Amino acid sequence: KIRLYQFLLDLLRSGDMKDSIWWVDKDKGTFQFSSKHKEALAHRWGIQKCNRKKMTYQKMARALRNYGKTGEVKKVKKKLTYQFSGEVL
Amino acid sequence: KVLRDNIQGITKPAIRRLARRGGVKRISGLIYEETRGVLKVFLENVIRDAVTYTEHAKRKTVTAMDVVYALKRQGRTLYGFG
Amino acid sequence: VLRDNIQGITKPAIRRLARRGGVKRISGLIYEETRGVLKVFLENVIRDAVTYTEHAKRKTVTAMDVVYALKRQGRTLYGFG
Amino acid sequence: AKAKSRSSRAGLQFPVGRVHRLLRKGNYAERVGAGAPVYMAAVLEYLTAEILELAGNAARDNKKTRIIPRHLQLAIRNDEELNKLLGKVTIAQGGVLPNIQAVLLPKK
Amino acid sequence: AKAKSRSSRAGLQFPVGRVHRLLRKGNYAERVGAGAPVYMAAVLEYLTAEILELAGNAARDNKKCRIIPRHLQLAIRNDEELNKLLGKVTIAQGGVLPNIQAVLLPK
Amino acid sequence: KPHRYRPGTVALREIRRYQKSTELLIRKLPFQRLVREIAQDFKTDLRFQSSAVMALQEACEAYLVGLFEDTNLCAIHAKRVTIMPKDIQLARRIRGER
Amino acid sequence: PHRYRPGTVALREIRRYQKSTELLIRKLPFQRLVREIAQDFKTDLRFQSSAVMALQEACEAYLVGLFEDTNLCAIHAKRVTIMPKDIQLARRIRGE
Amino acid sequence: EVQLQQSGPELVEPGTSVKMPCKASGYTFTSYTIQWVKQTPRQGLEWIGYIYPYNAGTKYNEKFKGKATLTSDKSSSTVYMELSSLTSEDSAVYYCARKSSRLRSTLDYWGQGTSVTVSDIKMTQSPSSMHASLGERVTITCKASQDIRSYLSWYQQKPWKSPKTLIYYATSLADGVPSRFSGSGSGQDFSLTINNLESDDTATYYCLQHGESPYTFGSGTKLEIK
Amino acid sequence: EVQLQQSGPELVEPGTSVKMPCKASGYTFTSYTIQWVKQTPRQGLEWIGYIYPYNAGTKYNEKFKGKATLTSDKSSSTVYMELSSLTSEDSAVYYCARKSSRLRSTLDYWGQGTSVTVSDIKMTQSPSSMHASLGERVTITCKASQDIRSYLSWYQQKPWKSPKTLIYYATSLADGVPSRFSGSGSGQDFSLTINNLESDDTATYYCLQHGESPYTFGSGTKLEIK
Amino acid sequence: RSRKESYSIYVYKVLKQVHPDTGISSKAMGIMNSFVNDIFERIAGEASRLAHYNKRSTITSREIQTAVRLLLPGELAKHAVSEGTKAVTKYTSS
Amino acid sequence: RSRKESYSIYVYKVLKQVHPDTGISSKAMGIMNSFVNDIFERIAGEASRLAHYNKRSTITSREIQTAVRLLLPGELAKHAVSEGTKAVTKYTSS
DNA sequence: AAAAATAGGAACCCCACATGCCCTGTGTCTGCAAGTACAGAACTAGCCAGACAGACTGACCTATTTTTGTGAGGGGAATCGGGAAGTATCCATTGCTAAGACTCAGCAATGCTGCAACTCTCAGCAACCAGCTGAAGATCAGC
DNA sequence: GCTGATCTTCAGCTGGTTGCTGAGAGTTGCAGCATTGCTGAGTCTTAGCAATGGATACTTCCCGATTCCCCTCACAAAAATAGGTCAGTCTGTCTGGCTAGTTCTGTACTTGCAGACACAGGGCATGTGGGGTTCCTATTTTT
Repeated sequence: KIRLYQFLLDLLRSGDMKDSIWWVDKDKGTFQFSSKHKEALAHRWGIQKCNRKKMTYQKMARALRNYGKTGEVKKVKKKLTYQFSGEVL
Repeated sequence: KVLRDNIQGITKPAIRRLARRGGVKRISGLIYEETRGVLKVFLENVIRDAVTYTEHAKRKTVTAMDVVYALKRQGRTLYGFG
Repeated sequence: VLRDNIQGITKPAIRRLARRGGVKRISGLIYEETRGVLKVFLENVIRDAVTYTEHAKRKTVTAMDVVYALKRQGRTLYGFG
Repeated sequence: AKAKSRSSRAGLQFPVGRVHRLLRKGNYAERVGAGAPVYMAAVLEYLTAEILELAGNAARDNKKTRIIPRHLQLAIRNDEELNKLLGKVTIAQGGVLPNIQAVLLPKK
Repeated sequence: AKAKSRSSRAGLQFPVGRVHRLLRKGNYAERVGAGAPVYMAAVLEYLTAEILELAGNAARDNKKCRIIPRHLQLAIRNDEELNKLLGKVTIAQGGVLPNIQAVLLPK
Repeated sequence: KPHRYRPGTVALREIRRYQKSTELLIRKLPFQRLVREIAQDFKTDLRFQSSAVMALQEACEAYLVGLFEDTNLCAIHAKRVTIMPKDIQLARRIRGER
Repeated sequence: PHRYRPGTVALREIRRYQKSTELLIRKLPFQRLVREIAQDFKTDLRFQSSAVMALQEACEAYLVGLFEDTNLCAIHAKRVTIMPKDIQLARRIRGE
Repeated sequence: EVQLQQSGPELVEPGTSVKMPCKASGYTFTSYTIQWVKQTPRQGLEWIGYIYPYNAGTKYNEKFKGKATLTSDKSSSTVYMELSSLTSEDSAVYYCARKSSRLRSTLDYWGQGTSVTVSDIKMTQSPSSMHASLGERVTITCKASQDIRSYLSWYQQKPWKSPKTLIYYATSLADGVPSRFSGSGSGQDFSLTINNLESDDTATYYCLQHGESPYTFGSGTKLEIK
Repeated sequence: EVQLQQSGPELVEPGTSVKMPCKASGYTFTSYTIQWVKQTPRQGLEWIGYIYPYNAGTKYNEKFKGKATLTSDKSSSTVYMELSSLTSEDSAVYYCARKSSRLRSTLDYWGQGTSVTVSDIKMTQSPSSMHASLGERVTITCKASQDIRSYLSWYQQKPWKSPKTLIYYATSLADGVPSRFSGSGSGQDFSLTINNLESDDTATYYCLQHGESPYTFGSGTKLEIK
Repeated sequence: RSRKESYSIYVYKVLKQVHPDTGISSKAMGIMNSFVNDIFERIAGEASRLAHYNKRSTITSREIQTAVRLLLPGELAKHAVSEGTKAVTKYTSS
Repeated sequence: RSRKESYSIYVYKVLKQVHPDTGISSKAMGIMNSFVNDIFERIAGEASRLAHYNKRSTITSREIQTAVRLLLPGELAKHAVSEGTKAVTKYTSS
């Protein structure tokens, strides 16, 4: 399963809806969320998952923090940015 | 042989008689074609079911009991033929 | 003992049922007629269901009995078994 | 011992034995009770008796000494319970009840 | 020899053996043919597959993950053959088709 | 000036006459020809028993008569006395045929 | 102040309630009505919750279909207001 | 549950017309005919006629033809009876009773009676009046004129009260009637028997036949206890 | 028995609008959707849209929305397509075909074609054209872009004629087609095989998928006999 | 010659029991035959369904009585139940 | 505690075969269970009647095919007949 | 200072997935009767044919029914705010439904026999038809 | 509005008849009788769950009064159309006969289904976990 980082990879590789999440370094895998359209990205994630309640960017981001233990997604000291690991790239 | 254009055999006075038995006092001139269409649809349904019943029996003659079965199958039970 | 409970089917509820049926304007006398027809329908279905439960020597009406009554009145209901 | 019909034992005119045979061979249950054919024959006899008495009365009021399908239709359609029981039943050569809507009659 | 389900032999998903047992114990005939359970299981599977595919299409058109009774009702009521087959059938939590008479609409 | 009946009274006379009799109101031969033509499209060279055609005719007369009673009820509802195809369509729709 | 012209809110209600699926009658009044009706046949009866739910759903479906037929009858008579006579005509044609 | 309401007494001068209702409740109104019966001290119970609300069908006694007219109102579940040209011999109590369309059925439930005061088959009851103690056996004979195929019913009428059905079809116990009352007989001979007696049993018992078109009652039997 | 009648050729100047009928007969009109297909010599066959007369529901090709609008006339059993703003690149033959509401069914019967002239899943038909004598085997492949659960049909179109259905559901023979024609395959690869050829079998063969919302035809395959 | 095995003679016996001097036509005879067959099929089928619902394998007089209550309307059910109970009670005494 | 024996797993298998990603709720599951039971009862009862009319004691695939033809409307019957015939042909070859 | 972003503990939900088990579907063999292929009898439905009388058909005129336009008024819709139920959930009680064991009475299965129900027939009579006559009702002036 | 004369139809009576109903002779197939056995149903006991009853707090809806608008209904004119007559025409019906294609009956038999039994795997109930989801608070950076 683990489909969340698959979602985050697919739209970036397909160039879909760059207004919310987009590239600056494809080699290292870092990306930046828009402070405005990240709510739209979270909502589009929630409609795909078809949950009960509309999810906010806070509940979206809560999931990425568990990825640090496994190592797919980690948070660095830079506003609205994360990155995949080399294996999942 | 081949039969063609026989729904016209249900003439205007026949439909008027049927309407009179139903208590209809005045009949519009467009009623006859609509009644012919309705009768054709009803007959097509019943005859198709009866022919299916006859076919399953490996027969070539539609018996009255097949018609009774076809009518009973459609919530139109008929008494007096078996 | 329970009484006059047909008044529990309120006027706004009947208006909602009419709205689901596509009715735009509703006369003032519709509500009593609707209550009457609903009471008749309910009496028929409940009588059949209670007969079904009584045959099984039970004192509790189950969803199967109601489904069976509706089926034997030509009103097959899906989703309850 | 001399054979006594089960119909005579139950005081009936309908065939209890034939009804039992039809129940057994009719694909209804794995087994049929002893009193089930008796009950079935009694109910059938009561129903046919009621319809026949009403139809005979209808024939007599028509000054006829023979029940025809029209008399059966008159007996059934004039009884609300019988009409409800046979609401979806067509009787051949039975005609229809004499009924004219009020608004179709001349006023004066 | 190795046991093989009759459904697998017929290439079906519905249980042929259960259908055979239901036919035998359902007071329908003195005997039941060998191919009758296979035939009727295939028919039931076909009808189930058609209804489920239509309901899934309806659910996807509403951008929903799961088929709920509303989608089944939409699938059946929007198909004339399925509506005729299920004309006298009530579906729980099904609702009604959206339909407004043209006369009620304002000019 | 020959005697003439006002419109409406002959219709009521016919209603009274045809509600008292039980014979078939459609000629037998045209109905049988219609039945054979309809059956031609389901199976070639079919055969019909006379009692089969008679049962079909009885069913058709009963169905049409009941439909005409319902149509008359619909026409009276619309403050009319003349049955029109719209009344037939409404009756058949409410009955569940359409 | 602002006031909607008559029939606009009714059309909005028709669009809204033809889109949803929940029961339009409150559960408690219907439960009380069902128990009261069943009191006539057998005293000290008992109902499963699913039994009352099935009864309510059947009643809603029946009333909605009856109201559709009533609306058709009313439109036939060149009206937009349903009256008891339309209910009676629809029930008579249905065979009830 | 089943109840047939009626109006109160009405005082009418002779030569006029009167009408009384029979508002009925507690059952499917159109499934049961409403039969009208008049009772006078000099004739006893007398059948007038019935009306069938299902199809407005009526049937009148020949001796009451023209005098009485029966109408039905399906909306309010009421049945009216109209008497025209009220003659002096009309000061009596008029009852409306419910009877099913089934031939075996009888007049099961009655109205309270509207005491209106103005300003065939002969059915014979052998014991006119009898006395009994608290626990004896009584038997009432109701020999008929012609032959009726068990279409006979027994009624108990308390004084100043509507009659109550006991036996229908000449043998069947009516609803709520204890098994002390037992009917018997068929053809032309019929009997009503009470095994155990009570102070309640002090009433007048009538036997009614409905095998032929003009329904006829018996003369009655005044039964007294102790 | 089943017939779908159309109109004659249309001579229309650019910039105007034209409507053509698809009068249908021989079957229950409301049970089958009427699908419209356009055919250009340079893009083969393209699916325009369909109308369901049972509820007047439509669904158009995304590249034809606004340009084409479909209307249903239930009384006359006729369906019209209205094309607005006729561009020069609209000169083509417009076919109307009957398709059942069942997912397994396909466009079984076609209209004669209305020639109008003005003054996603991709199907790959690998063999463009072939030559063969009167008795050999021939195989046509319809490799698909995405997967389709056997929702593929094979059509035969004689020149200046409406296409004729051969295979539906990727394996099932159509009505009246001889068993010489045989289709096989599922998923993304499909095949059509002709058992023994005749001088009649020379035509163009298309593969239609209807597994997804925009129906797409194949590139075509011209078969030449001897 | 196939021994159609109808209900005609029993219906004629009942008719002579209720209307001693009234005959019946062949068409009316066939109609009453069809009526008897239809009612028998209805009651037997509904009793079979009742037995199946309660996981019983036998059809008893209880199933027939409940079927009669379910399909006959009004006092028809009451009088048919009375007739059936009387017949069964008399038959049990042999 | 009696192993209710529904149709849920087979309907779920069919659903996952025809729509690999969409799920189904419990209410819709029960509705489709009822649908399968209803269609089974209809076809089986009509085939039983067909066998009874022709004085046959066994229900065969011919009876089921005729029942399907008589009960399903339009192309539903045609496709169901095709599916049943194909399944029986496959089963015969074992 | 404020707000957006980030962490995080702690329940919780959906969909696979695994596991235990138990009972029911499968494999195998046997017996036998349900259904089939075939042949011959019989039977009944389709076709032919001719007359003829009555039902049907189209035109014509008129009356009477439906449609259209108009206007009034009042019935129902739209609104609102306070109160009245409804609802959700939580707990306790109780009662009622079914599982499990035990037992045996009634029902299936079988064979023989006799009489009741079926078929075929024919006499006689209830119903039908034709003719006639009398009452009731529709229709057109008329005072 | 109130009858009155005239014409048409319907209802009733009586004689001839005629096809249809009821009863009798021959017979044959199935209901009744008498055993035998065994299993489905009845009876007791009790586990286990679900329905009922009450409480509490919160949310949702319902009810009555006001205003007014636009829909229904009454009514008159027109304009559409169906019905009643009639002369001419066409077709249904009745009669009977002849195939000949179809249905029914009897045999031999064969093929497939029920029955019995061992057993093992599919399906049901219940559990465990990944990948999130939700919910509320606090903390550390940016705007």
